[PDB]
Amino acid sequence: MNASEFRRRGKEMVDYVANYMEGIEGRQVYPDVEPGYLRPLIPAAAPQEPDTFEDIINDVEKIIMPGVTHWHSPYFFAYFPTASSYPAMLADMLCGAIGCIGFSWAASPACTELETVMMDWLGKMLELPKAFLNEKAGEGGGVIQGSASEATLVALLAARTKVIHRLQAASPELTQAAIMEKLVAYSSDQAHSSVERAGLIGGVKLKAIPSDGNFAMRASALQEALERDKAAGLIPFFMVATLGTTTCCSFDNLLEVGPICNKEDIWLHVDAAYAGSAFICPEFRHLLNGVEFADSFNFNPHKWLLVNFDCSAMWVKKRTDLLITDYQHWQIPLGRRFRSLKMWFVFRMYGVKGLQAYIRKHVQLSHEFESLVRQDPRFEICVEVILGLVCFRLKGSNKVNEALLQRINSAKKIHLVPCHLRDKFVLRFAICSRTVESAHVQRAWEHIKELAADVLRAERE
Amino acid sequence: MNASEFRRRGKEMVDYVANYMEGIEGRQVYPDVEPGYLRPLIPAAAPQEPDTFEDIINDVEKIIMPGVTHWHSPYFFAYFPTASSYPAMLADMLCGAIGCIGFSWAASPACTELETVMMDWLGKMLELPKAFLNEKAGEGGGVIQGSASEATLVALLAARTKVIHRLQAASPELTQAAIMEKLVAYSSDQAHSSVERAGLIGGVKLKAIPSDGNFAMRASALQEALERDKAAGLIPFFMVATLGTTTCCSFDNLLEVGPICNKEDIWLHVDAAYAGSAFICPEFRHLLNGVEFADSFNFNPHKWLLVNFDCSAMWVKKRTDLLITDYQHWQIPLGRRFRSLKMWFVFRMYGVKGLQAYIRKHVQLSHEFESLVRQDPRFEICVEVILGLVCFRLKGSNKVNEALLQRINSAKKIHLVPCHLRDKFVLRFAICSRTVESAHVQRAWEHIKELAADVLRAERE
Repeated sequence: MNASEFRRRGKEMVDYVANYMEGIEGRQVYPDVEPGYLRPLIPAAAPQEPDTFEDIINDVEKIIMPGVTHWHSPYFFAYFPTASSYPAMLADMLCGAIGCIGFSWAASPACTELETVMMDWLGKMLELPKAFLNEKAGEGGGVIQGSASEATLVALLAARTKVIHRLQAASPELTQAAIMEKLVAYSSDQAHSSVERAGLIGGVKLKAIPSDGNFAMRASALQEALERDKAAGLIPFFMVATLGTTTCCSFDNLLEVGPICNKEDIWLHVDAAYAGSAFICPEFRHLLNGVEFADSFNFNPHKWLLVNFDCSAMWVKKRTDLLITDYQHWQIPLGRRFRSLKMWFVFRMYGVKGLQAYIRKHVQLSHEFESLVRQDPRFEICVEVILGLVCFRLKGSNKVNEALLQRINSAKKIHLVPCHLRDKFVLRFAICSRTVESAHVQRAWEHIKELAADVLRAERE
Repeated sequence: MNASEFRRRGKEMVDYVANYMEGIEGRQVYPDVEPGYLRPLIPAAAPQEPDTFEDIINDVEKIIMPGVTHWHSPYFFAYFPTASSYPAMLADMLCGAIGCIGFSWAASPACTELETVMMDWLGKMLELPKAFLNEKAGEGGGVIQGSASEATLVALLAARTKVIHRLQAASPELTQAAIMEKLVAYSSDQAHSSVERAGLIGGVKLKAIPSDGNFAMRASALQEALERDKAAGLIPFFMVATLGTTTCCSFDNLLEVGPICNKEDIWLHVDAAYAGSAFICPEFRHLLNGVEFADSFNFNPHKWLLVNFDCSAMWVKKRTDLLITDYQHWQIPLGRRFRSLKMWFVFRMYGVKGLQAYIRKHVQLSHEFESLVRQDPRFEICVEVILGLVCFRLKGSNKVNEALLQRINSAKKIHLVPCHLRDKFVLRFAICSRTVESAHVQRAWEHIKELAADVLRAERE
């Protein structure tokens, strides 16, 4: 294809994308296909001659869309939001056009320089401690990572390298592997699976800190674990504290665990992948208090700040531990896209106030769902509602709640996922779509309430 | 922004992208900016009120473009090609629209199922051994990785887990760390830096195998290293054999090293990030002979098969070592985009024959540059020209060749990068742009020849 044909087909794709978004409420949010549906519908080999664009777009509607889970339908209330905004789509078109691979500054200066400035923009929007910002010859700085999972791995590997070098300086009689079998990392029992995967990749032990009644990491539980593991010969070196847990959107107490990690020389990484976007709002900034004690901080613009995946924002206090010219030792890959264009377009076309209004609308809708649940004494709220997540369940057995979830997700009118809080099976209601409104939340609750009546009926009859 | 405004701005962006591509030969390929140019030109904080799309696109032209290295200019002859095709751009627009995060099959079935079929399409285009393909209940299969660097790390981690489990089964008295200090991985002395980074992340030793006069790994050098390291107590467990080295596009001898790795129970990973795309052409498929001995194989569609970054294709013979429903234990992150749409659009809109013509044109242009160099006895060809890379230098000192490279890259009419072959400073000429023609290569050589006269003059005067 040459540029003249792209002028035609590109504008046709723009109209197709806009049509899909405008009619997305007519789509069944979760598909009815079963695993392996697609292979019989597609030829077994690539075509030798080109297919037409009309043939391909027809296939998108006829065989791809039936197997799509529509994350951006207003009736998608599963996991956490993923970002979809037209400013980011426009920047992504330019990103593929410039098409640079910014593994070095010389590979494309603007790709690296815009990223450094955008991470300062975002750090200032979150009122991060100045030690995390790159402006004005600070030793800290920020980088875009592909994902919060990758950011947690990068922080673990940096912590691993630092503790090995420290221990080998103290006792030069020590091999790297001899230190390896002693290292232990920590996280909450509510931590995302990315922490376990990072520990497995890094080759170190990982232990969960028991959370309190609010499912938060506290100083008392951390001190109890440290007392045990240090007496056993383990060397704590890395901690993932979570702000906005994937299970119930709980918050580890950084004001308590931060000072302890500093005193113990434990690298403190803060995982705020979802909740971090809300900290641009002054009424939620208190949830980030204690980040001044952290060695690294991370959240995902590509969940809930409208910067299409991939875009994970990671700050560190000392870049040496990982002017910014190179981004090589900051990430796991060497190559990277011009992803800072997406942040630049989104921040500029929405403004800080536009992003704040987006966050506040979602949190308002979350409290609207909470209000409806709190009006039905057959249900209970399991964790305090703070952001765009509500954890709820039918009072009674785990089975009756499992039955409710299966009934909901099988109806495929809305989509939810559950979690386990201790031994308790719990349903999650997450505000996700950019275009969700009060009417959608009210309809979803009516659906949930009707299926609960069926399921409660079936447990006595 | 709502969809109606995206209908306008999206088509405006289509025209901007098409205008940039059509006039790209009027751009200076490498920028004149210096590190840190951008911060003074951009405000220090994000705007509170939205900026206009007109203001942003004006800034793209005025402050972003001056700091862009134009990888898709026909005069970009540096590193290796990176992919830019309009079919991939169209699919990427749809990918951001569907906006699924396919960490599981249920997260969006089509995102996982199309990927499995496209990796079979591509595996069949390369005439890969059937053990690598997923179709027909085979134990092997393919996955898209973010980069060849990530693919090499994934293979190393899989090899690490397998050898630990094997050694602990043989001697249950062994800790993981006790095995760690003995493990050693191997690669050519021409290997990409991704191998060293993978060994550092994985916590294992890495040793380079000396290459022969053609800069290829051979059985004799590998057997000599194994004899030494096994006697020293090291346990070989992982090997990266390279087809199309980053330095000089040389090829490790898989027919020799493959059987050795199998006999030694060394996981054989084949890194063919650049050269792999040419193996869809029957006249180059012989360069892949011996891949039947490999445990994993990887190449980048996002270098030289027109699938815009990111798209790295990795096959394994046993998926257990990492029907396909989940792609979690295949990669380093958990989340992923609908990147298989790009392969589907490119393969269908070009056809196998269109992609073959693309490869063959680039290789023809490479031989055209080689022909010009071979007509000037002041120069020498350092390595056999096989694909889209030519390694050449002025006969004489390393200094005179360093001076030639500085003179070229400072003129900023074309862009080249060098390499070191043993103690020899060598210039690289890589065919990169989708739209490069014979006239561009002929102009570049005339430029190189003129600057060589200046530099040779300056070494005697």
